[PDB]
Amino acid sequence: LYNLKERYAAWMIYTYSGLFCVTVNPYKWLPVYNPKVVLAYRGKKRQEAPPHIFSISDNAYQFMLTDRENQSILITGESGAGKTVNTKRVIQYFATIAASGEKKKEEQSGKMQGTLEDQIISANPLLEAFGNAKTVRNDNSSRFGKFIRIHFGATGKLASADIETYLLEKSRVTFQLPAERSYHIFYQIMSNKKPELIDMLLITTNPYDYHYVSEGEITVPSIDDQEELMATDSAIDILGFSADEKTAIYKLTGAVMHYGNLKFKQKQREEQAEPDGTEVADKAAYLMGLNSAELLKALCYPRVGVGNEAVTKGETVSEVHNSVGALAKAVYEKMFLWMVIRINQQLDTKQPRQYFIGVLDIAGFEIFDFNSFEQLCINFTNEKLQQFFNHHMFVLEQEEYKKEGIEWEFIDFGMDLAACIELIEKPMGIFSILEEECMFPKATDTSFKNKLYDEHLGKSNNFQKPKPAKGKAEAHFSLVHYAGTVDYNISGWLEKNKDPLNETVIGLYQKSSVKTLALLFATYGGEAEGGGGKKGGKKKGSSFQTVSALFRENLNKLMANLRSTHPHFVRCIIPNETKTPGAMEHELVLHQLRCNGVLEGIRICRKGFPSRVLYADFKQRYRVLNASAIPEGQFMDSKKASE
Amino acid sequence: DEDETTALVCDNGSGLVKAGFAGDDAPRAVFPSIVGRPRHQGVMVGMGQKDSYVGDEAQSKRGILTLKYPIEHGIITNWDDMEKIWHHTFYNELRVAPEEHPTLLTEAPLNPKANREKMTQIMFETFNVPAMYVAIQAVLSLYASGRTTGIVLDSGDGVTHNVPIYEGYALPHAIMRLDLAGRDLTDYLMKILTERGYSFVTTAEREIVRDIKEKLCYVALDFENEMATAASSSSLEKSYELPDGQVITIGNERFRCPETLFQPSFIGMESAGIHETTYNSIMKCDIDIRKDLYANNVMSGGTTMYPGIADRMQKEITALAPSTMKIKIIAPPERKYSVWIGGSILASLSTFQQMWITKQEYDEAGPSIVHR
Amino acid sequence: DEDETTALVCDNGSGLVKAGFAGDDAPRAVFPSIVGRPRHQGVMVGMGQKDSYVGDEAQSKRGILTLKYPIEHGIITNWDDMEKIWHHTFYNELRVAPEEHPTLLTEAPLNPKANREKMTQIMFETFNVPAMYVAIQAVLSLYASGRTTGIVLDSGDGVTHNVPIYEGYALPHAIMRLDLAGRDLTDYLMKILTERGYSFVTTAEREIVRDIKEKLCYVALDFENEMATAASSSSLEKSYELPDGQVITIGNERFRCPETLFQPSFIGMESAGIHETTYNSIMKCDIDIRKDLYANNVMSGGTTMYPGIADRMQKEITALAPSTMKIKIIAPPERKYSVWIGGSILASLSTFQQMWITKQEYDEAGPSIVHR
Repeated sequence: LYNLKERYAAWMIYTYSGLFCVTVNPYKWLPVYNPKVVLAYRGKKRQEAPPHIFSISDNAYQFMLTDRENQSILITGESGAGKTVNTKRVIQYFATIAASGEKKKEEQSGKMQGTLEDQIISANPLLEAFGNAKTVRNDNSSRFGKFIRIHFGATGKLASADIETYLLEKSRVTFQLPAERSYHIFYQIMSNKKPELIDMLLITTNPYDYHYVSEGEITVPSIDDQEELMATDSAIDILGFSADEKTAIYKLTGAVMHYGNLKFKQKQREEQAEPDGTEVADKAAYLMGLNSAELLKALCYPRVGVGNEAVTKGETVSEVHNSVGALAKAVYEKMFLWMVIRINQQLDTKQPRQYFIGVLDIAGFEIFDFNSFEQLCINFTNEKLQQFFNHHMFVLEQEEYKKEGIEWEFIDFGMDLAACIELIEKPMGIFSILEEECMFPKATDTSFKNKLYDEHLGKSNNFQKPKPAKGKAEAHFSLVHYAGTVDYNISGWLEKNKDPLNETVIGLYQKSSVKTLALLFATYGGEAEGGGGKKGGKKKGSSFQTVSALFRENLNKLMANLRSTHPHFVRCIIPNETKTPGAMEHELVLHQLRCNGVLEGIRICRKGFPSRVLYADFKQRYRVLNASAIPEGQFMDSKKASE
Repeated sequence: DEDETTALVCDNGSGLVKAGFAGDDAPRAVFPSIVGRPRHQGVMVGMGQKDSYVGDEAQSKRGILTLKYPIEHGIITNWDDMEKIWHHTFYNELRVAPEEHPTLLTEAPLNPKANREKMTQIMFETFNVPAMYVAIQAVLSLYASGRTTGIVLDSGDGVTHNVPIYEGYALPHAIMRLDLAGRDLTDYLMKILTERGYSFVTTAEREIVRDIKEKLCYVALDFENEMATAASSSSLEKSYELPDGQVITIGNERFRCPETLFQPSFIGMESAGIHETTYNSIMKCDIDIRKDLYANNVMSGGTTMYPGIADRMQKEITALAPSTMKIKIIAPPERKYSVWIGGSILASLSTFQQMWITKQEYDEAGPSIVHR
Repeated sequence: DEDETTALVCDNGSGLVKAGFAGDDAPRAVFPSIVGRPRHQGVMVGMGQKDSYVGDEAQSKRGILTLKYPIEHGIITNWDDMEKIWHHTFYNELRVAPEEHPTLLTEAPLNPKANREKMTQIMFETFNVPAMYVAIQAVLSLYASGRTTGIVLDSGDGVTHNVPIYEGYALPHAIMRLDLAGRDLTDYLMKILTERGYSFVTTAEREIVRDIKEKLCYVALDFENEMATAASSSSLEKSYELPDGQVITIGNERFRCPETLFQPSFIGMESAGIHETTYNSIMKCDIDIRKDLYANNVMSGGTTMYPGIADRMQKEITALAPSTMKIKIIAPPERKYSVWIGGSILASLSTFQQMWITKQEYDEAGPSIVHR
C-alpha cells in the first residue's frame, strides 16, 4: 500500500507489482501520453525503462514477433479506475508504432472514414455514445466489457481488428440513479447540434419529456454533448455505415425514448389495459416502420401460442408498461450488438494475418452489500481470469527454478480456485440449477432457491447460507471466491434469465419497413419453430433457454482465446472516491489490491522466495556493485550477466 | 452451444414418432412408427433391393410389405424393429450423426425397469450418443404447461393414461391405463360410417376415415340432447369430399365417435371411461393433494384434441367431485406435441445439464445408472 | 434497551413452539414441534438437497419425510432434534442472531435436574447466548394472571398438570400429571365422528378433524341432560363445510369430546379426571394454604379453551370442596399463550435483570449454576 502511495504523492502513476502494471488515476493531466514517450518506450525491455503501460504494450509487440505467439493485455479495475482511457491509449499505441497504410498516412482528411487505424480508432467514440454514461464515479464510465483483437500481419504491420461486447447495462436505457445518467447518445442528440434530427425523430430538446432518460441527471459540465454528437456522427460514416443504417440508428434510438412515453389505461369494468392515446404510438410506430394499431394491439392483447395453437392473451396495465420497457431495452441492446458487428465487418480485410494482440477490458470483482445476478456473472468472470493468471505464474515461476537449477516443487496455483469455479459452471452447479428451473413454467425464485440448497448445502464448502447483517440487505447465499465471501440475492433471476419478450410485437419488427430493425430480430424469428407449443425448450429452434446460457458460451470462447495467448496484465487503480489528485484512501486501495490479484501475486511470490527480480531490471540497478564484472555479465547475456 | 443446439428430443409413440432439436417449438420430424418388411423379391425403378422400410415409405408401399408396430400400447415390444426406427430418425429424418448429440428420450408411465435399462444399452452401446436421459411422458406434458403438480390425462394412438404428479414425482400407485385410444376410435368411426350406408373399400377409402375423424369429429357436451338435436335435423350435418368427388355426409356420428371415450360400452369395452378414471386416480391419491390435482387436469395427446373435450370433462368431474372443490381442465392448443415440447424446454434448460447420463456414468455404472 | 428489546422468550411444547420478544403481547412465532427427515433422495424445484425439515415445512411435506416429536409429554426426549427446533426458531423464525440476545426458556413441572442443566449446556455452549433463564411453565401462567399463589391446571398437546404454587414456589409433592391432552382429544373425536358414519380418509380429511375440535367443540355443564337434550333434537347440531363442499354435521359429539377430560373412561383411561385431580392436588397441600388454592384455580393451555370448561370446573370442585370454601376458576381469554405472556412480562421486567444466568456465571460455575 505504502509503496504505491509514496510514488503517487510524487506523481508516479505507474508502478509494477510482479507482472502487473499498476496504474493510479492521476485526476489531473500528465505529459506521459506524450508523443515523445511513445518512441522512448519503443524497442525497450521493461528493465531498460521505468514503469509504464507502453512498456507492457511494446513488449507485447516485441514478444509477438520474437516468440511468434499471440499476445494479450488484461485491463481491469473498478468503475472509476479509468480503464477505457488506458485501453484506448494502448490501442493508439499499436496503431502508431506499426501502421503504415502508406496512402492513408497523408494530411488529407487524415483519420476520417476511409482508413482503419482510424476505423480502429473511430470505433470507440461510437460505442461510447451507446455503451457509456455518467456514473457517479466516472463521467464517462464503460457500461460494458470488451475484447479487441488486433490482428497484426506477417511483416508486423496492422491487418485486422475484432470487437466483442459483453454484458451491457440494459437497465440504463430505462432507468437511472439520481446522480447518474443514461447513455450519452440521448443527451447528445437532444443537444441540438443537428436540429433536423430533433424533427426527424419527433422529439424535443428537453429531456424531461422522456422519462426513460431523465430520471437522474441530464447535464454534465465536463462533457460537451454538442461536440460529441458530431464525433459520433462522423465516426459512423468512417465506420462505413449506410446513411440509411445511419438513419436507422438514429430513428431507432428515438423510438425507444418514445416508448417510455407510451401510456395506458384500464379498460372500464375490466382489468385490461387499453391504450391511453395514439399520439406517441404513432411516432414510435412510424419511426420503426410499423403500424400504430397493430402495434398497440399486440402490446395489449398479446397473441400467444400455448398447446399447438395460438391463444390470445390479455394483459394488465402493469404488464404492458413492463413489456414495453422490455422491448425498449431489447431493441437497444440488439442494435448495439449489430453496430459492433457492422464495425467488425469493415474492420475485416483480406490481407493475411499471422498473429493478434488481444486487449481485454472488463470489470473486476466488485463486492456490494447487494449482489445480484449481474454480480455473479462478473465475479465469475474474474475468478476465472485470476486462475488464469495464478497458473501462468506457476508455469512461469517453475521455469526459473529450472533455468537456475533450484530445487523447488510446487503445485499449480490455479488449483486453489477450481473449487469455486466447478460449483458455478459444472453441471449440477448454480448456473445449471438456474437454467433448468427456467424451463419449469411454474417455478419460483423460491423454488430455484431450494433447489440450490438441497443440492449444494452441506455438501459443498464454497457454498454457504448468508450472513444477513452487516452492510447487507437480505439473505440467500454466499460463495467463497478468491477475493472473499459474496452474499448473493436471488430475486428476479428466473425472469432476468428468461428474457421474456412479447413475441407478437417482435413479429411486427420482423416485418418492418425499416430493414435494419427487421434484421436485428431475425435470429428470434428463426428459432420460433423450435418452441412452437407451450412448455418445452426454446433451443429446438435456436432460441435462448438461459440468461446465462450464452454468457457462459461467450466466456468460454474468450477464455479459450485468452489461452492461445501470452497473457500480459494491467491493473487499474482508483485513489480516492473524492476525485483528488495526489491522494489515496487507504482501505479503498487496499480493497482493490485483494480483488485485483496484486495481493495474491505477492502471496505466491512469498512462498519461499518473495522478491523476484527480472534480469535487466537487475542489471541496470546493480551493475555498479562490481561494476566491471557485473556490467560485463549483464551486457554479455541479459540473463547470464546477473548470473 | 456444444450441446445447447445439439440436444435431440425423441418421443416414441404407438402411432407416431415426434423428433427434433431441443430448442425448437415443435417436432422437426413426425412419422409413423412402422417397419415394413417386403413380402416379395423385387425392386423400385432405380433403387436397390431394400430389406426394410420405415415410417412413411412403409405406409406408402404397404401393399408389398408386412407392416409391424414396435411399440404396443406405449411399451417397446420389439427391440430389433425399434433400433430400426431410431436409426431412421437420426440418420434420415434429422440427418444428424448421433455420436455427437445428447439425446432426451421418453418412456411410458409404468415402463418396466428393464426396458429403461435396455434402451440405454442400445443408445450408448449401438448408437454411441455422448449422453442421454429418459423422461416420463405425462411428466413432460405437465411441465410444458408450466406446472409441477397436476394430473395428466394422456391419450394418443394405442394408450390412455392418468398420471398424477406431485412436485415432479409421478405417483406410481395412482396411475391408470385404459387401452382405448385414437386407433380404436378411427375403427369405430369406420363402422358407424359404413353403418350410415357406406363403403370404405379400397385403401384410399380406409385411410381417409382417419382424416374425417380428425377434421370433423366433436365431443359434445350433453351428448344426450345432441342425438335428440340430430333427429330434429338441424344444420348439424357435415359433408366431406373424398379423394375424388364422392361427397360423403356425416351429420350425427361426428360426435358418436368421441362419446366412445366416455362410454367404452359403445365398443364392447367393460372398462370405465376417461372422466371416471380421472376421478378414480384422484380418490387413490393422498387426501391433502387432491385439491391440487383437481385444479390441474392437464390434457395431452392426439386423441384429446376433439373440440369440446375439455368442456365435457369439466362438467364430467365437477359433478363427481365434492362441491367444496375447484375443478380445472387445462387443454392447450399445441397438446398433440405437449410431451415433446416439455422435453425441448427441459433439455434446452440451463439446469438440466447436471442430469444428463454421460458415457462416463454408463461405462462406469452399467445401465443401472440411468434407470434411477 | 440493550436487552429490554433484546430478551427472547421461547416456550417449548409437545405440539407447538411459542416464541417472540419479551415486551410483545403475544408470540411472534408459533409452529409445530416436529423435525422431518426425508424418506427418499431427491429435491424440490429450485432448492438443494435438504437433510432435515422443521415446523410447518415438515408438516406440509409429511408424505416424504419421517416426522419426529422431540418433546414427549413436555419433557425433551431427543436433544439432537431439539437443537434443530431451537436453531430454526432463532435463525429462521425470529431471524435474530442468538449471541446477542438474552433467552428465557421454559421447562415442565418436574423436569429432571439433568435436563435443565443440559439445555443450559446447549444454550450457552452451542448457541452462545449472552444470558438465559429457565422458568417453570405453570408458574409463568399464574404470574401472567397477576398472582403468586394459586393452582394452575395446565393442559396442552401431550400433558395435563396441576401445579400448586405458593408465593412463587411450585410445590413439588402436590403436582399431578395426567398424560391425556389435545392430541388424545383430536383422535377420540376422529373415531366418534367416523362412528357418526364418516370417513377421514385422505390427509386433507385427517388434519381438519382437529380444526373441527377447536371451532365447534364445547364443554357442557350438565353433560348428563345434554345427551338427553341431543335426543329430543334441538337446534343443537352443527355442520362444518370441509376443504370442498362435503358438509359434515356434528350435533352431539361436539361435547362428547371434552367430556373425555372429566371421564378418561371414554378412552380406556383408568386415571382420574381434571376436576378430581385439581382437588387431589389440593388435599395433598398444607391445610392453611388450601383456601388460597381454591380461590385461585388458574387455567392455561390450548386444551382448556373449550367454552364452558370453567363453569363445569366451577361446579365440579364446589361440589367436592367443604362448603365453608370459596371456589374460583380463573380462565383468561389469551390462555393458549399464558405461559408465554408470563415469560414476556417477567423477562421484560425491571427486577429480573439480576436473575439472568450470564456466561460469566456459567463459564465459572458449570451448568449447576442455573439449575438452582
